[PDB]
Amino acid sequence: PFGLEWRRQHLGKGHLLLAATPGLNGQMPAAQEGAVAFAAWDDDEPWGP
Amino acid sequence: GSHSMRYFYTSVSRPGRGEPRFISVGYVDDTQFVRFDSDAASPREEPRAPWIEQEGPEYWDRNTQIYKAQAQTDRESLRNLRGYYNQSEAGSHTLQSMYGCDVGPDGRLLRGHDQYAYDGKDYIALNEDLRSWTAADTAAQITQRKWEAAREAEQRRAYLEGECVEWLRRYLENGKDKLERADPPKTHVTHHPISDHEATLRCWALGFYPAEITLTWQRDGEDQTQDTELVETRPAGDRTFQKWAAVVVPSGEEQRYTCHVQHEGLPKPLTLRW
Amino acid sequence: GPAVIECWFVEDASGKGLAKRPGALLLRQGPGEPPPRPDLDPELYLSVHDPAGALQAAFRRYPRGAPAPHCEMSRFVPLP
Amino acid sequence: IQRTPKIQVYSRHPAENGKSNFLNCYVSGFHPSDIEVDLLKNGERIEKVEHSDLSFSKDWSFYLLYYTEFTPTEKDEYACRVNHVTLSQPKIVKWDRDM
Ligand SMILES: *[C@@H]1O[C@H](CO)[C@@H](O)[C@H](O)[C@H]1NC(C)=O
Repeated sequence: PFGLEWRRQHLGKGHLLLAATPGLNGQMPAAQEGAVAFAAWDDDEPWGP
Repeated sequence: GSHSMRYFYTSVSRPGRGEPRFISVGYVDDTQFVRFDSDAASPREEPRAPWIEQEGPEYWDRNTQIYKAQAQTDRESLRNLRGYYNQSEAGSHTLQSMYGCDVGPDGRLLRGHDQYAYDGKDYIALNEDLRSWTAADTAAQITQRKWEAAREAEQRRAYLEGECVEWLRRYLENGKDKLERADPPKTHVTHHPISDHEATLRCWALGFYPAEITLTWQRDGEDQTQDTELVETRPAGDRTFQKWAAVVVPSGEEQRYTCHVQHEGLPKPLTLRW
Repeated sequence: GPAVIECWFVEDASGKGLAKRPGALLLRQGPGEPPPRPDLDPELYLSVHDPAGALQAAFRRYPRGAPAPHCEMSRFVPLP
Repeated sequence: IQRTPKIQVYSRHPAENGKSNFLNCYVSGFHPSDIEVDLLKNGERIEKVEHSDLSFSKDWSFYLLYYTEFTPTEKDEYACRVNHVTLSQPKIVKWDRDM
């Protein structure tokens, strides 16, 4: 499992637009501005990369 | 003009109805001159054209034996290909082989052919260069690599450039009366009112041999390729051919349409105006 | 994508017809021994190593819930 | 691969009422080679119908010609009925003196 973070910074103003933890179930902060992410592994093979 | 000689072999399996049926045919310019059929009462290669070079019953018996051997080979190949393609032993499948040579008006080779198809789809064909082969399937590629290792294209090219052309020339010389004739077409234009403001002009070319003809409608002396209906050249049933080409024209403007006919029999192209 | 591709080895030798034998292509060996396949002939079970990665990348994004691809092996002799 | 037959129905000569002629059904470009062909006069099947040997094209298809002697006249309809493995039901193509 991994985490994905999308933030914005501009003119001294920052927002956590999106936080996800694909592969792990938990409560993430609500996404802002109706933003979504395609956060996933491309496959679930037992061995990396 | 341009003549051809083709040999076709076709084996059609008939599950639950006996062994596969084998047919072998030879054509000069789409004119049959030999035919073997296993379903025949007395399986034997039989001439079908008086212009053939008959050489005694011994040659016919030899050809009969050759075609029986080819029948056995084609049965074996049919079973092999049915097994490879994972097909049930209940359906009917066909195996076709075609080899021959095309020759120009001067009697010089143009294109040799040696192809095999399974169920009507190309299986393996000798290319125009007469050196390589085209094979799409894995079995076709196995046989292709076998032949390339064995240098079969060399022998096939030697035959196609040699005995094939010699026999084609001999047949054409023995058959000047039919194989080398040119019947000009009989042409006429018919008018059919198809609507209150449109009609159909149909140009008929009848009784022409060979089958290579060209019919073209021109409006105001220019080609009318748009909406020009055609029918495939068809046999009249007496060694000649028929064809027609139709166009749809505004009523009262038929005077500005010309049918153009090109055929070897015609010394000059014909122009028809209804 | 698939970790193993089932394949049919087609016999090149004449007189064998086109007899097919089972085989497998294990694309990614992965740490540890490969999945034992006593049913397969040891010569037709192939652990594939792809330096260029065209085959691996082709079958790493293979659509999920898709029919198994049709594979066929054969013996090859380099010719001009 | 399977190909449907292509059917043409015509006469050897331009039709003239009261004049003896041949009616031809030319079937071409079908695969496999098993095909049923009948010539119909007013729906009924003509008995004495001849045909040529199965022929072979360079593109792996087959063709046949079915011919029968007839005297065209008005009020008499002629058609060709063809059945092939690629046809759900037999297809009948009508004969027109100008086609
Ligand atoms: C033939 O097809 C059947 C049905 O899918 C399959 O079970 C069988 O393994 C196939 N055989 C070969 C030799 O490919």
